[PDB]
Amino acid sequence: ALNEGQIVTLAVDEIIETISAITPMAQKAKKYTPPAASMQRSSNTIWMPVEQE
Amino acid sequence: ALNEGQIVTLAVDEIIETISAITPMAQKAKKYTPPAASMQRSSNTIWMPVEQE
Repeated sequence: ALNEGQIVTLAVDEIIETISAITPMAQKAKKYTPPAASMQRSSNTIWMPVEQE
Repeated sequence: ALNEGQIVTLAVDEIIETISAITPMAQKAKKYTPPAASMQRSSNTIWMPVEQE
């Protein structure tokens, strides 16, 4: 028989992909970026009017 | 009657073709071949990284 040094190999190239998550709600909801310079002086707040009745 | 020499006939090229088998699962399965030299000095074992979280 052949008795020799043993090694432990790891295959960094082959990764066992396990998880795949979808994010539809964050894609449907709209994104807005108010001007940062005005946001800083306000408390990071914008006020929007509501439709009048 | 007619006592003459007898023969035994084997239709060699006429095989009966009794079996048909199919292999779906091993066809659908992945097939991996690591480097052989590194495999020998391991216990025929490779470690594979899992996707990080």
